[PDB]
Parts: sequence; C-alpha cells; structure tokens
Amino acid sequence: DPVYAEAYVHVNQYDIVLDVLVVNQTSDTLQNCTLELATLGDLKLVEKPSPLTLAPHDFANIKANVKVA
Amino acid sequence: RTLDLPIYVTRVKGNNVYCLDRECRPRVLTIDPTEFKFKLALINRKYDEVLHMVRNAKLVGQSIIAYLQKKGYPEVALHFVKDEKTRFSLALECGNIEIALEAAKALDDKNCWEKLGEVALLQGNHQIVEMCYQRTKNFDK
Amino acid sequence: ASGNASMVNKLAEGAERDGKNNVAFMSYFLQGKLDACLELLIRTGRLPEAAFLARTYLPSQVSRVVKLWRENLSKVNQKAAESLADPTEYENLFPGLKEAF
Repeated sequence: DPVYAEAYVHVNQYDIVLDVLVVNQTSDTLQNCTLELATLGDLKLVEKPSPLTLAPHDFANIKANVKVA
Repeated sequence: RTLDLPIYVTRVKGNNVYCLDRECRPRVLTIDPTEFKFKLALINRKYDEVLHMVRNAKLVGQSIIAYLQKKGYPEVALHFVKDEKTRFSLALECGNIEIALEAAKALDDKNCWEKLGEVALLQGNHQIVEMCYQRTKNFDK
Repeated sequence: ASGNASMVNKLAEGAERDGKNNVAFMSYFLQGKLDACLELLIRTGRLPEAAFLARTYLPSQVSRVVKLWRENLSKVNQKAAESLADPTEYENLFPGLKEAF
C-alpha cells in the first residue's frame, strides 16, 4: 500500500529491537489499528510508539524495544 | 517497490509487473527498479537516478549493506544519512571524514576521536590533526 | 643526569629489551642516531611517524619509507589512500630544496 511498512529486526546489544518502517505513504495519518503487549521469553516486549495515524505520504520509525532478560 | 503481506515473486511478465504469494495475496504493479540502473549507474558513478527518485533507505534492519556498507562513493551518503550518531557511523563506514569533521566536533565520545585524529592523519593533514590531539591530551605526542 | 653514551650502548641493548616502543626511541635520539630510531619504527609499525623523522632530520628514508607506508595504504586501496610522489609532483623532495640535508 502507499503505506508500506517494511521492517526488520536489529538486535543490537541484548536488545532485540524492532526497526519498523511504517511508511505511510498513505494519503493521510490513516487510522491505525491495534497492537498488544506480552510477556515474552527471557525478554518481554515492551514498547510501542503510541499514535495511530498513518500520516500522509510520510515515513515513520517505529521502534520496539523488547526487554531482553 | 515493496510487497504487500506475503508475496513471492513468481516471475516477470513485462514492465506491468506481476507478483504472487502462491495463488493469492497478489499484484499488477507499477514497477520501480532499483538496482539495475544502479550498478550500471554506479559503475558509471551515476546517481542521477536515485536521487531523482529520491529513493533513500539504508536501513530497514539495514539496507546499506549491499555495498553501501561496503560503500561505493560517499555520494551515497548524500542520498540519505541522519543523526550525528548515525552520521558518525558513516563517518567510519565511509570513512566519511568530512562528516567526520563535524561529526567530531559533535562527537565527543573521545575514544572515538581518540582513534580518529591519527586516522585523520593517516588519511592526511596533521595541521588539523594537531588540534584534534590538542584537546585529546596527547600533549606529549 | 651526568649523561653517558656507554650507558646508552648497553642500555640500547636494553632498550631493545623493554617492550614498549617509546623509551627506546629517546635513547636512539639521545645517542643521536636517526638510524636507530628509524629501525626501531620498522618493527613497531610506527609508520606515519617514522616518516616525519625521516623527513625532518633527513636520512631521506622519507623516500624509502614513504613507499612502504603508502603501500600499506595501497593495500587499503583508494587512490587518495594510495597517495603518491617523491622528487616531483605531489611532493617535490629534492626539487623543493629546503631543511634537512
């Protein structure tokens, strides 16, 4: 979609960290859905950048830190 | 161009691009090649295109790592690049010491410097290097 | 403090012994011996620095040495990284005609 989100994982030092490109090449901070937290392994996922707009034609970095221990 | 949930490339029917996840989760597609143009373009130093596209990643996990990690020009750096920290990484990766200079100014992660002036010298200019070292307390040196 | 060469030769021998590059140099100098300083450098991989001495107080090893340093650089290709000239062009060595011989 215009909004193209591309993402891969980078694990940078303990922290497995989530590179997200949500690029919202959308025609607007299109409304966004939902995301859920959880216990993970000896890690827990632990962050979400809060908003839910898919800002028009716009590119965004959405970071998830994970909790790595 | 970027996919759209699972797809698999089946093969290529012309420019009007076609894509498949197996038998659904499908595309007709306005193209946008990357690369072809590129190693040729690159091979002839040419940027015009990329630029023109204004195409600009280098990370997705990474994305500089085709050979932009094993860089090809710092012309590349120019299409995209960011934070002083990032810039810095480039400053080593390219060895972009232009960006380094500022980067340096903006570095202040010592060690970072600390290697670097020499390296700078190594690459050149001690007129400058002397300064670098000056704050560095390689006074004796 | 009183000073002494003899001490220095034996010591030189010692200088060779010690295992960090720097002291040994002072010695070499101290004795007056570019040659020694420069030879020392060859082992340590002091290369940029070695060139400065070789230039300053000319044993014209700058020519010799530079080629080798450059070669390292060369190994680590890129033309800028290669870097080149001794009598003329980039450097004009003996054509510059200025202060170390």
